[PDB]
Amino acid sequence: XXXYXXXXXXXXXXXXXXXXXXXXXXXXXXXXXXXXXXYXXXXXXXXXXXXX
Amino acid sequence: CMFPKATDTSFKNKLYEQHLGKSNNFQKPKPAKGKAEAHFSLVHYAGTVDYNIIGWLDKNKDPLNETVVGLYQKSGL
Amino acid sequence: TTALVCDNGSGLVKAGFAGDDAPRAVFPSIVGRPRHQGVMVGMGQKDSYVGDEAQSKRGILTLKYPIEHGIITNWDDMEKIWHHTFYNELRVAPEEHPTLLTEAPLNPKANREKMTQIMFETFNVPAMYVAIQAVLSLYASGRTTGIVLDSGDGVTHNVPIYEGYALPHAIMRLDLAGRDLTDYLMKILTERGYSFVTTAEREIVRDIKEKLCYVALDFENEMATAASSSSLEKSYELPDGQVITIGNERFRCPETLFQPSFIGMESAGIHETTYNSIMKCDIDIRKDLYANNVMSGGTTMYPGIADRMQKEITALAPSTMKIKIIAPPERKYSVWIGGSILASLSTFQQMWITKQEYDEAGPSIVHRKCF
Amino acid sequence: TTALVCDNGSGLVKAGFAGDDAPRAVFPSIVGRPRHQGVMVGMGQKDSYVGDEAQSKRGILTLKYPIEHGIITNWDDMEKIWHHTFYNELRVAPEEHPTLLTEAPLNPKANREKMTQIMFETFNVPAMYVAIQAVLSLYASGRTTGIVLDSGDGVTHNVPIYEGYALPHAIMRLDLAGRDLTDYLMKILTERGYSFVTTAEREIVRDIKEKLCYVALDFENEMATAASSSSLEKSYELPDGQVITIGNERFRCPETLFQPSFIGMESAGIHETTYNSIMKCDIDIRKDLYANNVMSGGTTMYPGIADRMQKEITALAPSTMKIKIIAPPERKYSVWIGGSILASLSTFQQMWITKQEYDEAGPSIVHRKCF
Amino acid sequence: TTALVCDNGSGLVKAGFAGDDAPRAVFPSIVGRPRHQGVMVGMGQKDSYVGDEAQSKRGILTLKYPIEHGIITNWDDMEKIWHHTFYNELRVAPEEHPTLLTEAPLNPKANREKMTQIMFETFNVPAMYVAIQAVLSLYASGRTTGIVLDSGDGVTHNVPIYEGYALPHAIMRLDLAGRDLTDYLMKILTERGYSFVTTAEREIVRDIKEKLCYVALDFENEMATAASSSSLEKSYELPDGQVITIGNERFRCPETLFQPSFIGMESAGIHETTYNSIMKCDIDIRKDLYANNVMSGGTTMYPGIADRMQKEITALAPSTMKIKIIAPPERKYSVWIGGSILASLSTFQQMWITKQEYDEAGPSIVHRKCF
Ligand SMILES: Nc1ncnc2c1ncn2[C@@H]1O[C@H](COP(=O)(O)OP(=O)(O)O)[C@@H](O)[C@H]1O
Ligand SMILES: Nc1ncnc2c1ncn2[C@@H]1O[C@H](COP(=O)(O)OP(=O)(O)O)[C@@H](O)[C@H]1O
Ligand SMILES: Nc1ncnc2c1ncn2[C@@H]1O[C@H](COP(=O)(O)OP(=O)(O)O)[C@@H](O)[C@H]1O
Repeated sequence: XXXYXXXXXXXXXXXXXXXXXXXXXXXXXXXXXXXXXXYXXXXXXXXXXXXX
Repeated sequence: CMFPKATDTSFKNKLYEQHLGKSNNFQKPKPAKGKAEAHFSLVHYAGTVDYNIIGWLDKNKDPLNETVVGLYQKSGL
Repeated sequence: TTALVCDNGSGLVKAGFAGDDAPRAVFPSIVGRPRHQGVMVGMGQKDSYVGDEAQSKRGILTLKYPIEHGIITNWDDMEKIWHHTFYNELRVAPEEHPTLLTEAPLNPKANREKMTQIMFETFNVPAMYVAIQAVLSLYASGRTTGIVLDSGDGVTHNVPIYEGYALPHAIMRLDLAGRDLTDYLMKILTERGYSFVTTAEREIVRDIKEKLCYVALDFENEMATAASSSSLEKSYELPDGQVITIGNERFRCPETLFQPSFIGMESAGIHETTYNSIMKCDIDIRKDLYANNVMSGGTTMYPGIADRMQKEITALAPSTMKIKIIAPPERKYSVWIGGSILASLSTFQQMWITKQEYDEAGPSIVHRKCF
Repeated sequence: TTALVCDNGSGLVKAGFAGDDAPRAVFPSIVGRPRHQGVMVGMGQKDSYVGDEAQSKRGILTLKYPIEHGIITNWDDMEKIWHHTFYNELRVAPEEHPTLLTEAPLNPKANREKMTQIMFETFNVPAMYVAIQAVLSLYASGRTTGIVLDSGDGVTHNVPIYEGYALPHAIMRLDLAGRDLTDYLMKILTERGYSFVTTAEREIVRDIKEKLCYVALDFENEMATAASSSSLEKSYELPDGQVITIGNERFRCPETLFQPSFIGMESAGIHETTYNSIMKCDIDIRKDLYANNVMSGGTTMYPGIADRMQKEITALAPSTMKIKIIAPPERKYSVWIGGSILASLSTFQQMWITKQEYDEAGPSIVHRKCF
Repeated sequence: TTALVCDNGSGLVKAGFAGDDAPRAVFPSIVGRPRHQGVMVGMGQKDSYVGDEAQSKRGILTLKYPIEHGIITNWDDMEKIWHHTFYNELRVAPEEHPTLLTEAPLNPKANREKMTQIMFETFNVPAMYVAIQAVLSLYASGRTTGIVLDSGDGVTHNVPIYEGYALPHAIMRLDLAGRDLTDYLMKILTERGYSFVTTAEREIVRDIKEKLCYVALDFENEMATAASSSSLEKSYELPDGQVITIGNERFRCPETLFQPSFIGMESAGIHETTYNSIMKCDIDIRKDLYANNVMSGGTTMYPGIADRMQKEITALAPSTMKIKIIAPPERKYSVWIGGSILASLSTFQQMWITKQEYDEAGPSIVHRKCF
């Protein structure tokens, strides 16, 4: 095994990754959904500014 | 229909996303008389005709078993 | 044709034609959306969910709450809710009826202007009205004078109404409603330290608020009983999962109304606010109000409030004069019921807004035309 | 045209078109090579052998096993296997269908990237997808929510799935699969001390794992019966050669799942892992999962697992609430069956990878695009 | 005589007399026990092990972790730890000093009551106190007003303190501490798929958390650099064995604090929690806190947190007004240091609990007497 497994696994699993994760897209969407202070206070400032 | 244990309403909603905006000649049926619910409205060479849903999806479902005829093949008849 | 009323008093939302005894059905005004990657490809993705549908679906949904402090937070969400309610429950088209709107008093014009703007434009609806809670409360309770306390899901009220007129100076308006109390509850609950914070987890408390609460008769004496006894303590299940068993933590909660230290503010409380607001109002009327004292909705549901209230007034009143309070059974529905009555009388035909005005003048129309 | 799915869930390997009830045939993913000088000059020398061909040929061949711990060990060997499978069983050309790939969840990107890279380049194939086991398990079992346990040839799983979504934090993933258990078996077996170690000798055990195993109902009580009785003990032949007869050594084996001391690790076991992972997940959902509990594949084949599992949950659950588990007949096939369903729905036409993307962007595409 | 303070802020545990600059030594509060048959008969069997002794001995020991979520899990284990600490490091007898206890705020009474009960009974100790972290944090940082963030081994905090007073309603308390983050790390790490799960293996990560982490300045931009460069990637050894080399997997970790999706929860994060909790608190004070902003301990060690925090506040603040944060060097020690100061002032002689009260009334004494 020390030859057989390691020849592949040491060599290739060296370089594992690159992506702009779709899971991070999920995170971004969620944080947008759950920036309460952003949505609510923007909406309230926008409306409440107009007084007639 | 292989999505199980769920309701034609689900597809209703999938209609409403999928076609109801997109597909011009198909329509949400207007109100009309004679019927509790009608769900589809589309346009035909005969003119334009409108039709309705009971949950029946499974009726088209085809089960199979080898076994049934498999053994009947043994049988006397 | 026929006439239809929306209740948008917060909490579950109430809608029904004039002359039915009770609204057809009622919805929390929860709004909620997905939290996780959608991984059944078979599933249709719907990105927003509301009502008992959501109440079932909750767990991966997460909640937004479109009314803070009686102020409705995000309009388009409301529009979603509203559309759903009409079509799904009501099977109703905007043309079909005049529609009547239910408002916190003394709150920013914007809710008036956008609400009307949307509902005349987005919906197109024969006649519109927005009405202040207390008026309905009187009509249902049927005493032309009065003072009302109704602390719903949302901002909590004192209005004296005299027969046929408003005293808008008299009026007191408070953000003390049960939701914020409930969120204080958790800061209690960690004492026993079964502990969870998220929106749905917070609504789970609502059930306990139904079941487990009752009003302190006397605070000191209750503490003495708390030292003596466990009958004060009752055993309750998770909606699913564990049995949970709760001490003084039940009764301590309502006292916040009497003492909003526990989440800390100064306004000297329901009762002292009330007597204050009385002492603002003039001298002769007062006896009537001492007689006519009226309460409703979300907090009032608790057993016993009226009694300690009376104890408080007997503290503050000159004992010499009669005192009583009204505690009807139906208080939580009261508003929409009164709205039905309000809908009934032909005078609103004189009174409704019509599309024509909305054509010829803006949202500005309302603020003259309505209270 | 038509659409084709490979199962590379480890153990024998399963492949079949959408809509067939069961894959055409199935192969271990053994790989093996010669061990001795080739001394029939008449023989053609082939230097690598796979599949039932090898399963016959084994004795002078020696095995390599191209998937450890669900991680596929040596790519070019896989390519040999894969090529063979297409041409020899399937009589299929890479252009012919979209092809669907079956993955351990939560495991290193590399398997994704090279798998796709090879199969788009080395094979040239209209559309590609890689899918997580549990999704298929639900689709076949047809309950949109659930939790799955499937401990195959390879790394052993807990995933709760709620309807339409993933909880990737919730998930637990374990290298406890039956192969390593079997290799522990030998360290048992030397007690009776009929003893042999090599790969083929190890696979011989697999038959015994088919035939001779059954699940301990209660460990102490079983030991008491072990002292009492020999009905616990059964007599079995070498595949050729001797009769062999086996005591508690049969039932002791599965307990490792409950107690991975015997080859020693800490993760508190299948069931405690499951309840742990539950208690991670949120409060309200839980009842459904208490209802909907689902198991499949290699280990589950054993008679009785579900029962002691239920015993365990009745230990750990508050007894108050309903509990049951599902134990379908077909579990070992379940995955590929679900894959067939997965293949069926047109939405993957929206969803497949196409060659074009692989042209225009790398393997990186997958990790956004797929789960 | 002289006065002695235990820190039981979780992680390594800190203890020292009043007026020393830094505690004498410090211990993880790991607890661990044997895993294997003891097979050197020459060895003395000790069945439980703690502290750097265990940290050496670990491999056959297996860990228990006596504090979850800042809540101390198993009392008798604590008692073992505590006894050891006194006698082995401190060479101290319970009579010798008043002793001061260090508490997560807003957490279940039980920790108070048993802690005091044990330490007055099991140890017999002149004077006792339990104190809330933020108070010490101010005293050490020496600004009488403030807000503190300190996310230790254990549950993670927001408290505004104004000069001389508490705002217990204001306060936010979160289970987001670095341990759970670290356990998420593994679910990261399997991407590169060098993979190991057990307690000691988990603590090995702690070193990497020391060495390899740094704070994302901007997430998108960092991803762009991640596509560009490998300087983002650094090479690190096993504590023994291999060299390991780590990409974005380092910086991605702290973002969880800003986005607790990655192990998924809703509380909108450190910074949004903070500004929320501000907007709870009243209007005029706010500028001071905009000025006085203070952070400490386990997570804060990371380079750069304060900067992105300031970026976040500049997002959320009206830019018009001054903003800064404090990031002292010594934060991880800060608490015990402040405790030393707390010990110094004679007023606790007015303030300590004495044995006499514990005689004359129960643990109940504390909850009136202390915060
Ligand atoms: N069974 C119950 N017992 C006590 N309180 C309840 C019960 N059911 C609902 N509530 C509370 O009553 C309120 C319902 O909303 P509502 O009173 O209609 O508010 P609004 O006055 O804004 O319309 C909420 O605060 C809800 O938590
Ligand atoms: N008759 C049987 N009884 C019990 N276990 C079996 C039987 N046949 C195969 N197995 C085991 O089931 C597994 C077959 O592989 P599989 O379950 O498909 O793994 P994977 O989940 O990786 O696809 C192997 O562990 C094999 O030893
Ligand atoms: N060099 C370091 N770099 C970053 N974090 C560290 C370092 N050393 C320890 N930590 C973390 O700091 C915390 C130490 O415990 P502590 O901060 O005292 O928690 P508590 O606030 O409960 O006392 C743990 O989360 C530990 O992993």
